[PDB]
Amino acid sequence: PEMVRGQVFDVGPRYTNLSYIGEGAYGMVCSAYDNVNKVRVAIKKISPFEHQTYCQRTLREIKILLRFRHENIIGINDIIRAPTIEQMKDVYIVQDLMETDLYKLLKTQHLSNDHICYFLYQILRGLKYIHSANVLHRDLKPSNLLLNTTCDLKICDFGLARVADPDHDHTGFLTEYVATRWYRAPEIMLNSKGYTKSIDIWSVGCILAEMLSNRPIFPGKHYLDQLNHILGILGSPSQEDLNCIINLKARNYLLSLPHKNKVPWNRLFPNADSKALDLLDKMLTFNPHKRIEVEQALAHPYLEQYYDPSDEPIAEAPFKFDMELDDLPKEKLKELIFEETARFQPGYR
Ligand SMILES: Nc1ncnc2c1ncn2[C@@H]1O[C@H](COP(=O)(O)OP(=O)(O)NP(=O)(O)O)[C@@H](O)[C@H]1O
Ligand SMILES: *[C@@H]1[C@@H](C(=O)OCc2ccccc2)C(=O)CC[C@]1(C)C(=O)OC
Repeated sequence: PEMVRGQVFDVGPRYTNLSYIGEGAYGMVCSAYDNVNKVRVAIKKISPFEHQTYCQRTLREIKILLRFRHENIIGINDIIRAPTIEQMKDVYIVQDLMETDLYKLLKTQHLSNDHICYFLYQILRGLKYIHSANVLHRDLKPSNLLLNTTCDLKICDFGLARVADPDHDHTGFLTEYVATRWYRAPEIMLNSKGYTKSIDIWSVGCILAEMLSNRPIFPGKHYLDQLNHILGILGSPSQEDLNCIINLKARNYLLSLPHKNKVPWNRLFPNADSKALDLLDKMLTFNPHKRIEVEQALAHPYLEQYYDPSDEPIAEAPFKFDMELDDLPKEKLKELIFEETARFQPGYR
């Protein structure tokens, strides 16, 4: 089997000519050539079966991305794994090949207002479809916004995605321990339940701010420092803001901090389009119930030159997982992953 940076990529003979792209905390991603369809592809290798939480990420990503079909959301073309469950140690997810991601782009390039506007439009267009299926992405960030040579944008990395159900869901804390928290909504760090579609809008606002300045707007080292970054710009929460914190210990924690004045957006972004800052203000609202919704954002004057609801599709029906996964042992999750990937095996019946 072909080898990339001393790592086995056992994907031949169909997929050949592998080249390292990059990696996240869980997967190593290569470009490859599909000799059957005669097209370029991306291939993500993950090795999750020794960790319950990694098994959760793999099963969630596979189940959701195989049900979604949208221009601004990455698709899964193929999945490779061993013919028996005992032999299955790695999973290879084959996707359309993109050229870069927004994290890498912002490291080398400053974006014009027209590019910012277009990227933001495509993010929200994809997010509109995700939310129309009653799904929360929960981990939006520059590194999982993929870009191609023609400036098309696709959202990827759905391992933390969940069906929205604030009143009856008990996900608890984001059991994610290796990746960045700079894009996480304040209520995530203050509460362990009741997450709504507004958490994704907060993330998009953080991404907008970073496109405006090429620097992350709230780059804390831990949740403690992270909250101080947020409050240092939004100012101390209002009385109504305090009423939306459910955890009384978290509310009493916020009450114990010194007072902080709000910083005007045009002090942070003095050269930015005023319409961009108006939309930014409505996305980075402390109170999730007052935060702008995805359809309202698409209709905001900042995005006027691209907004087109006739060409902003939605899901036919809200997505469902068909079971809860948080309490299953990793051995059971391994069986579910095997079953979910059997449709890509020869002889599936
Ligand atoms: N289809 C793709 N085409 C091109 N590059 C891709 C593709 N999928 C992923 N990448 C790159 O690979 C990186 C890692 O992918 P990702 O799906 O985020 O991996 P992960 O380890 O499972 N989760 P995370 O730690 O959140 O990044 C991305 O940030 C992109 O740079
Ligand atoms: C997109 C690309 C480009 O020229 O896009 C033109 C454009 C104008 C207005 C609105 C939207 C797009 C460019 O020059 C920068 C590279 C970029 C960002 C791209 O190729 O992404 C990888």
